[PDB]
Amino acid sequence: EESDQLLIRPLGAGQEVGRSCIILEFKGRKIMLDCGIHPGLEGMDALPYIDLIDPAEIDLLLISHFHLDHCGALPWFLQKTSFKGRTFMTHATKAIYRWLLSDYVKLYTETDLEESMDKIETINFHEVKEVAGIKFWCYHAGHVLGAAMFMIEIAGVKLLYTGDFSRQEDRHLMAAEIPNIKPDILIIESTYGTHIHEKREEREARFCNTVHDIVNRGGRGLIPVFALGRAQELLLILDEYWQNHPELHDIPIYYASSLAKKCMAVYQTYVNANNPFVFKHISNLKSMDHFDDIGPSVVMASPGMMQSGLSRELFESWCTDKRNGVIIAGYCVEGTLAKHIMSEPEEITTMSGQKLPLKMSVDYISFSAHTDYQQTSEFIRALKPPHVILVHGEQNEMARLKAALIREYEDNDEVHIEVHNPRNTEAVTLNFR
Ligand SMILES: [Zn+2]
Ligand SMILES: [Zn+2]
Ligand SMILES: [Zn+2]
Ligand SMILES: [Zn+2]
Repeated sequence: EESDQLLIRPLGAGQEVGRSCIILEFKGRKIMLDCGIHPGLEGMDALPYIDLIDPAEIDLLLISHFHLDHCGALPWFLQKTSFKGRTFMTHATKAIYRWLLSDYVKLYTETDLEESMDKIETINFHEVKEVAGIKFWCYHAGHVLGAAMFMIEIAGVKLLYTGDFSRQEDRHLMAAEIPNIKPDILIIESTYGTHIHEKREEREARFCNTVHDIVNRGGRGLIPVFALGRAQELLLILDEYWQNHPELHDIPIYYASSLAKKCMAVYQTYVNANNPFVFKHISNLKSMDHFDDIGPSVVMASPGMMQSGLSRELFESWCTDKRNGVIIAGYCVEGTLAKHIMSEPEEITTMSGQKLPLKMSVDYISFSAHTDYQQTSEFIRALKPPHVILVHGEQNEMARLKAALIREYEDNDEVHIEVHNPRNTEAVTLNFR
């Protein structure tokens, strides 16, 4: 009566948000889940601790979605490394992939990015694929277009990895599915910890009212967002709000990003995963040089964290006027300017090194689309995994989620469950007969 030991260990996103990269080890098989970069770090430190292993022993690599913290390091791993296994991702994911990293570059060069394309295989949702002795398939994760939750089976043992997911339907995205096939192990995100913020209807109303308030008092409203993802949802909301308020029809809304033309084009190519994306009050803006910053307006510009680029340029030219305002709609990662601002600093530092007073208003209305405790608990209750591994949340939020889940099952339902809280590099060991 033998027993096989399964090993799970994060090289990134272990007790943190950023650079997701988790290694699975079972019966001679080695799997890597995601391969992104930490938005709050730079250089080689923004990468996961891949040095703890050698890329030549990794049979399979699965990427959940196109966000940089999940695939930002892929080109590097596929070119400048000794990796020779197979890599898979959703069709939409790969599509939106080539157009996201490029905008990010302007680690790896646009050449390294192209040399990657051919090393990445695609997979449809609900379709079994097999590599080495590994069977895998994916379910819709909600969150962003093409996002997936990968189920993996090896020797009868099943593990579901959620990547980032949302159980609440968007204005254009479907809610994550709850698989009927029960996993032995669940690796799940913990971004929001146990925090349960306003409902969608409330968040949208507050978002519109804040934007309205800013332009009404004569200010410019800045909304940092990466080219594709949540930005598309915000645009639908704004265009619709403007349509219902003609007094705003003379106030321009701009969608600014490099190649924003293909961003919408390629994005609509996958309507499968009236055309609302035919905006009547929004226009594309290529860069600061094509912008006549004349009067009040609203500008949605990347990068989402204002670490640099246009959103940062705009913020720097607008932060000293009380009439202006910025709305942060995404999860703020440590080390990020967007995160810092929300501290109410008296002044900020220009990329040049200048010091400017922060007078423009700063509002945080989250549209990052991650599950919350209620969704996560319901998710876990339906799947009933004996083992749960948390992997994409700040230390304290993750700790709170873990204690809440343990309390819910051990104390309340008086049922046995095991929740793991691995730090980067820390391994989790499980034995299957
Ligand atoms: Zn994400
Ligand atoms: Zn993420
Ligand atoms: Zn009105
Ligand atoms: Zn127990």
